[PDB]
Amino acid sequence: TYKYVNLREPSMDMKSVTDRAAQTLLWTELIRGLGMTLSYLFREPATINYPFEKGPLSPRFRGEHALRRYPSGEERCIACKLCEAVCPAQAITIEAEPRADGSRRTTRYDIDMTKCIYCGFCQEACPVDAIVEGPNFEFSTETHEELLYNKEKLLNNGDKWEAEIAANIQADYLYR
Amino acid sequence: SRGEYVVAKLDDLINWARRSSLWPMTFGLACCAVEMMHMAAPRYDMDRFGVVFRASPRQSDVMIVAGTLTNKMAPALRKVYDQMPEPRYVVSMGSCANGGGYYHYSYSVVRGCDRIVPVDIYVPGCPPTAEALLYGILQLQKKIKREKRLRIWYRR
Amino acid sequence: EMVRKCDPHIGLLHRGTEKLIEYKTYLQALPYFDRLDYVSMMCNEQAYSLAVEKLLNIQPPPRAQWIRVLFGEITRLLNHIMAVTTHALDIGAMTPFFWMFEEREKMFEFYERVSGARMHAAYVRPGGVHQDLPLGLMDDIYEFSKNFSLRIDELEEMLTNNRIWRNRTVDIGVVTAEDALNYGFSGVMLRGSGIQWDLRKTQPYDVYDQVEFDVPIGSRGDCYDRYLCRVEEMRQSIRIISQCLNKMPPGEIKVDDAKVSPPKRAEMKTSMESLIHHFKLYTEGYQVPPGATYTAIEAPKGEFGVYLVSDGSSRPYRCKIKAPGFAHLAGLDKMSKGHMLADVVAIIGTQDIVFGEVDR
Amino acid sequence: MELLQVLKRGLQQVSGHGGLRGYLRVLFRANDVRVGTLVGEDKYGNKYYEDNKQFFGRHRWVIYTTEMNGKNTFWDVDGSMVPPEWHRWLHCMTDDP
Amino acid sequence: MFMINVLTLIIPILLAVAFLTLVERKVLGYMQFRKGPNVVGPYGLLQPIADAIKLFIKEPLRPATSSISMFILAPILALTLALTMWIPLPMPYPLINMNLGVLFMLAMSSLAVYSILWSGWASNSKYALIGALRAVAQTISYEVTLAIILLSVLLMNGSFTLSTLIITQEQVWLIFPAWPLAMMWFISTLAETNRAPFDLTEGESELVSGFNVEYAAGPFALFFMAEYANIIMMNIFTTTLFLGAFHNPYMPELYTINFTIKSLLLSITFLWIRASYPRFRYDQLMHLLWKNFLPLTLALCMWHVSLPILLSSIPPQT
Amino acid sequence: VAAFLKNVWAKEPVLVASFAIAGLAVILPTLSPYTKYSLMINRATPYNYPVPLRDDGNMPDVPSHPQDPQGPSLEWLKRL
Amino acid sequence: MNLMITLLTNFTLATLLVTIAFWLPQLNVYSEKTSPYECGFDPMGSARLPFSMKFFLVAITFLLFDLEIALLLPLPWASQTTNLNTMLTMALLLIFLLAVSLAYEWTQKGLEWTE
Amino acid sequence: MWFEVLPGIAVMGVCLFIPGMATARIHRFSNGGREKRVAHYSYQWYLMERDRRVSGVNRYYVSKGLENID
Amino acid sequence: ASATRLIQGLRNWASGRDLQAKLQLRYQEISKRTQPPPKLPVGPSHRLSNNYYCA
Ligand SMILES: CCCCCCCCCCCCCCCCCC(=O)OC[C@H](COP(=O)([O-])OCC[N+](C)(C)C)OC(=O)CCCCCCCCCCCCCCCCC
Ligand SMILES: CCCCCCCCCCCCCCCCCC(=O)OC[C@H](COP(=O)(O)OCCN)OC(=O)CCCCCCCCCCCCCCCCC
Ligand SMILES: CCCCCCCCCCCCCCCCCC(=O)OC[C@H](COP(=O)(O)OCCN)OC(=O)CCCCCCCCCCCCCCCCC
Ligand SMILES: CCCCCCCCCCCCCCCCCC(=O)OC[C@H](COP(=O)(O)OCCN)OC(=O)CCCCCCCCCCCCCCCCC
Ligand code: SF4
Ligand code: SF4
Ligand code: SF4
Repeated sequence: TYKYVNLREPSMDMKSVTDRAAQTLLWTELIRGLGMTLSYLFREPATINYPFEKGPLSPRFRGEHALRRYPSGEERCIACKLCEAVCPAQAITIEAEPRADGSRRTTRYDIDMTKCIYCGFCQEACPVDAIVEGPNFEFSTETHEELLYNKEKLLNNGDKWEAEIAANIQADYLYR
Repeated sequence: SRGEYVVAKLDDLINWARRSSLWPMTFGLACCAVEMMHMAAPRYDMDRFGVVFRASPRQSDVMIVAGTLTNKMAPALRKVYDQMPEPRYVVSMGSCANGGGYYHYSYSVVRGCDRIVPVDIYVPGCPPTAEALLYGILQLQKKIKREKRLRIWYRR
Repeated sequence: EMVRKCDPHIGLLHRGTEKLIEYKTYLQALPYFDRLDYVSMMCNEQAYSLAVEKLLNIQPPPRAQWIRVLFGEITRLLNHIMAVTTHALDIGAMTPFFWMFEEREKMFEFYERVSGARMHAAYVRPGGVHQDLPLGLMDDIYEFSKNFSLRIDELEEMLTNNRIWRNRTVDIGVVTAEDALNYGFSGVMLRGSGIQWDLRKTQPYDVYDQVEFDVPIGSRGDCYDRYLCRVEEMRQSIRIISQCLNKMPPGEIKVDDAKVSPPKRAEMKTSMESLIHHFKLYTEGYQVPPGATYTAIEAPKGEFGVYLVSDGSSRPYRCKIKAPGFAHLAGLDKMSKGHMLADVVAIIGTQDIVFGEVDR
Repeated sequence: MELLQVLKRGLQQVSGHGGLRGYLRVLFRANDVRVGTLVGEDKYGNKYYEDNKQFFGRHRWVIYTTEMNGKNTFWDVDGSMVPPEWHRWLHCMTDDP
Repeated sequence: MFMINVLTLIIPILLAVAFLTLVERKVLGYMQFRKGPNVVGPYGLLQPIADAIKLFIKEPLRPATSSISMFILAPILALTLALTMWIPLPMPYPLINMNLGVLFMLAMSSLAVYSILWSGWASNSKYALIGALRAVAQTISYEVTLAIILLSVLLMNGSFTLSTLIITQEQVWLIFPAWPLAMMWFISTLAETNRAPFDLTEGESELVSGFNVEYAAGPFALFFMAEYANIIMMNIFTTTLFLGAFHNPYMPELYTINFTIKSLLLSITFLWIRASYPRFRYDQLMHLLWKNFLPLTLALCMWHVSLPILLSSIPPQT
Repeated sequence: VAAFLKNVWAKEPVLVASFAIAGLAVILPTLSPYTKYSLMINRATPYNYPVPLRDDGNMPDVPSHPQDPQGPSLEWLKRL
Repeated sequence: MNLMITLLTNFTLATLLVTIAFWLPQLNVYSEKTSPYECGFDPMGSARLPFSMKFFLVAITFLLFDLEIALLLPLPWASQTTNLNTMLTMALLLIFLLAVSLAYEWTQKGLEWTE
Repeated sequence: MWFEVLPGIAVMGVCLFIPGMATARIHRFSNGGREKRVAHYSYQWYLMERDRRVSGVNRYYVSKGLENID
Repeated sequence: ASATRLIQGLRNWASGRDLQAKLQLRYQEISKRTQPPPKLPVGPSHRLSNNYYCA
């Protein structure tokens, strides 16, 4: 159930002593290493041509946040604050009130994308699939406060990426 | 005029020379150093973009703060940044280098390296993918491309 | 250049993880562990999960145990690729770095397909795992593992027989066995010194007593035997991965107590008890019975332990994190007595240190 | 000999991009010369190509448009220019364009 | 018109250095299963121009603590000695035909150490001084065999003349009678030029950048191009020593193309050894060139003294 | 001496090759028939001018023309 | 004459690549960028302290073997002499004396480094 | 694939083919369509200075054969 | 996989192993990106009888 790495005594007949001395004087293993490096020289390299080719992803992928809507236009967030209660970085800040037609909807729904740890607890705690963590990951900013998303930026990410988020959730939701 | 054309083509020349020869310094801090190494890995391969490691700050262009900046290494980050020649740039990688991150309310975390160094590009993620870090580097190259150094100098 | 004293000042990545754990629930404290040993994410998840399940008096299903062992061995391949390739980078051979990070890229794709994030998964949770394996993932794990042996073979072709590599590792950083135990070394830092000890054999957890593998033991306590132990642990990790692919059971992937594991979303949205349990788990969290435990597993750096103190509430009272790298970096002071600056770099290489878990 | 077949494959990649001018176009805009099965095009001009003989990562690419939303993207191509219906297929989230 | 001859020597061997940076990065890329630079030009052919323009428009950064006269005088001497070791090299006719050109090459090999040496000392930093004295610990190891190997290879030539070393190898390559001297000379030229596995001065992982850890861009380019000029010059010198080609006196271009492709194969061999090996500890360097190469080199020196006497094969000095 | 020779070839083969090459270089020029031709070629190479002598009358071996039958000949160099 | 022109040209466009490197870019000098580099933190003491040489006996012996290649160097010329047994004997005696010196420095552990 | 290194090497080869070939041409331009007269030894320099004297135009590469004598 | 048999043979000679049997580049043999919808099994306590929580 155990093995001894490096416990081989070298043979001491004239054949193997001459082989080790030719290895010392004629550098067998150094030519072996050069042969392996030359063997990787003649290969097709694994470099994809980004930004024209994209690395492979799964429909489970956790990128930029987005608030979804029902297939009626009504947004799914009903202000229940499970996503900010489960959020391990406390990046989510929610404040709500009953709106003009008496519905439990949010007024403030902020996700600080510089606190957020992209772990997808908010999308798996959300009981109505409102907040999801979408497939975009190329959303770098030149300014720090552009990564402080309010409700309007999250709703625009939802209305931007819904045609892809709906298909990822459609391919994935049976595992949840 | 003629001189506007001269300084415009010289700006395009020096912006090309500075965006297609970015030499980042070997500077990781935390988990994001692993994904910065994967941005150097043979799949994504920074080196094809002219983006190659130089170990000393004197011989490097952009400082990728990749990881968590604590209170104990904030002056080390600042003196590394100061010992970079101008033009020097900063790419912020990961949530802790952006805004404090997962350790935001900690007693010993500098809440973002924008408190310490001037930051050009913010790359978001915990960690951002190496594809997203390469996106941030290409957006830094786009930011260098539209600089107007000699055009403003000829117009000042 | 003969080194007389090393003083490793650390705390440059100390972020106060285990005080932030005191103010968050157990599910909110789980993604701190991915960020301790940032090349051994699911191993730290598995250690914290075994600690919380030990305090909760519950156990995972069989499939979640085999998933934990399969991805812990994928994690062991990740960590020993990182160890060997950065050690050869620090000695000077920067080539198998690039050769083995393609394989490490493909195992990050396995993490991305199983959990959605490439590095920090938050996947191995107290109660099993979060989400079941997607279809065709095990076939691609097989297609990876069938070919990874030649990658280890060509790494070993480049470095093991090489005389420049043997000149940098063989008389360097010798650790005697009694000073290995008396410094709290663990894992390969014991096994390079010839000590017959491995936590997956002596204190067996989830289904490691049901798999068959061999525990590589060194003979001279140096950097070269620890190198060979890491390479052979990659070999035996491929062996355990083959045994886990062949012997995967069907069934569920969470413990079927819904007062610990969250219920499924297809039955959270239909049942009332399941909605109440979903609510109270993702807001309050499960109450852990009070008491302390020290749960230590064989992370690929060594004994990784969580000393977890619970006080009856849904938050940890205290969570001490024993990392292998802390005691190993304490032993760096002895190991660098009688070497040089070009050997202290190789000793920092042979002590596989990741400073998140060293620093918390 | 198969070396002349390599030179023929090079010449038919030259002839495949619409002549030498289009070959120089895709070379200096892509740093990539290979031809592919033109799967699709969006409402902007992004040409989406397959080649299932290439290895997994080179097998689906996009040649971006030259003018999207009023920006001259002939050289300033951006990875975020892909619309979300093709962002599944390009990032290999699906087999279906 | 001789000034035109000097300029047509020294400008193409700066452009050869420039495109050697591209060749180095792409061959190092494909040997490491990645690609090299291929974005900046057509398959990377314009990357060296950007790498060259970028360094002469970046801030020069003379340090505070530096001895500024020596700090600026060291890369000047580096690039000067990088250029002036090409002038006796027969291509098939050298720029400056010296009777004693081999000892000129050896003396300017010895003088080039003061570039690294005064640069590491003058930039008053600690890693710079460590690299500057590891340059001493490397130079006292390679110079104490670099003379005897080069002495023994000229005992079959007849003189210290590089131009006669083409007439000498008209029948056979000189790597056939002196392949131990050749495979030891090649390692001594590896250790001479601070190329891997003998980097040890610009040691990226022991030191930060070693002797030029303070040299920011502009003064840093004249060590980078000096090192690459030394490797191209040194592979050309090794080609002239051991792999000499056919010289048609009416067609010098046959010899020029032939030793050009041979010296390119030797430079690719430098890049291919750099992409495969770990790096020495610099005592194991000193316990190599003194304890392994020097006794065998003295034995081969006795052999190549006594062997032309033994076989009546003493070469002419004329 | 033989077991020690295999032992030192197993320990320090570089030194065995060094002493072997040095020993051959010492002893083997005393075992060559060609070593005479080395010094003969060296003393048969006319660097300086072969200064003529005044013919007093009695020098039958000193020639009067460079193509005379008498004098030192280098046909052994052409044949070898 | 041509050698001095070549050396002056090489020195000239070595120092013409330095004066277009200092006088071309834009400088922003302040008293932290020109500080000594010691990996982010301050150097504990100056670099002008005695940096002790451990390879010192080998460093002296370099000077006594560097004279040997001032003695052994005319061997391509000294083979052209007409006193060849004596030349061969003195040549192999000088390489043998170098080898006896190296063997004595071997056995007295002088090529080994201190500490 | 690998053959993309073959352009850059070629350019470096061009940059190593330019100097030596050029000086060959230069040694045939300023020396009358022939090689440059090699004076490694002082006797060769005396013959070369004799050629410079007998040429009549103070150039050593101007040759005078049997047409110069009567 | 498109490496010609001269380069393929030189590459196998230089490595010393058979490389086309074990390629580190992935091709058509890997799983489909679009998978069929699954049916995950329920645990042991998904029962309507003899399933009290206290036991
Ligand atoms: C110029 C064109 C190319 C030339 C050929 C070279 C191409 C290949 C290059 C490969 C990459 C090398 C990179 C650097 C490697 C550095 C390490 C290294 O190799 O160190 C040297 C190594 C060092 O070995 P080591 O490191 O194991 O040292 C052993 C030390 N002890 C024992 C104390 C542990 O080998 C040598 O020193 C060998 C030198 C050359 C030997 C030549 C012998 C010729 C034959 C002599 C006669 C033998 C028979 C006896 C007489 C018979 C008479 C009939
Ligand atoms: C009055 C008239 C004179 C006025 C003064 C100007 C003098 C000449 C200055 C040089 C030429 C000016 C133009 C510079 C480039 C401007 C155009 C440009 O930037 O085009 C962009 C394009 C690269 O696009 P990119 O975004 O990188 O592509 C991504 C890949 N999909 O770019 C390209 O495709 C090619 C870019 C080429 C850059 C220039 C070529 C290199 C410089 C050579 C000359 C200078 C150096 C000489 C030698 C010095 C020593 C080495
Ligand atoms: C001994 C041999 C030494 C050889 C050294 C050089 C080796 C490499 C040679 C060059 C190889 C090809 C390089 C091509 C680069 C890309 C050219 C190009 O197309 O640039 C486009 C750029 C922008 O064009 P624009 O009009 O803005 O495009 C918008 C279109 N809607 O437009 C521009 O940037 C403006 C035009 C710039 C053109 C620069 C081309 C390269 C010049 C390199 C200098 C050397 C020239 C030859 C010297 C040796 C021979 C004398
Ligand atoms: C006749 C011609 C002139 C011969 C003398 C001149 C030779 C010139 C060549 C250069 C020699 C320079 C260096 C010589 C050093 C010899 C002493 C030596 O190294 O002894 C120690 C060595 C064992 O090494 P160790 O103790 O381990 O060293 C510490 C590092 N590990 O111990 C050994 O390795 C054993 C050394 C002694 C026995 C060597 C036997 C070699 C036999 C080869 C065939 C015969 C060749 C003829 C020469 C006579 C040999 C006895
Ligand atoms: S992904 Fe995690 S850190 Fe980010 S908002 Fe959601 S719960 Fe919070
Ligand atoms: S996003 Fe979901 S979990 Fe958060 S408050 Fe809205 S409905 Fe509740
Ligand atoms: S932002 Fe997060 S994942 Fe990234 S380095 Fe920081 S702690 Fe690690």
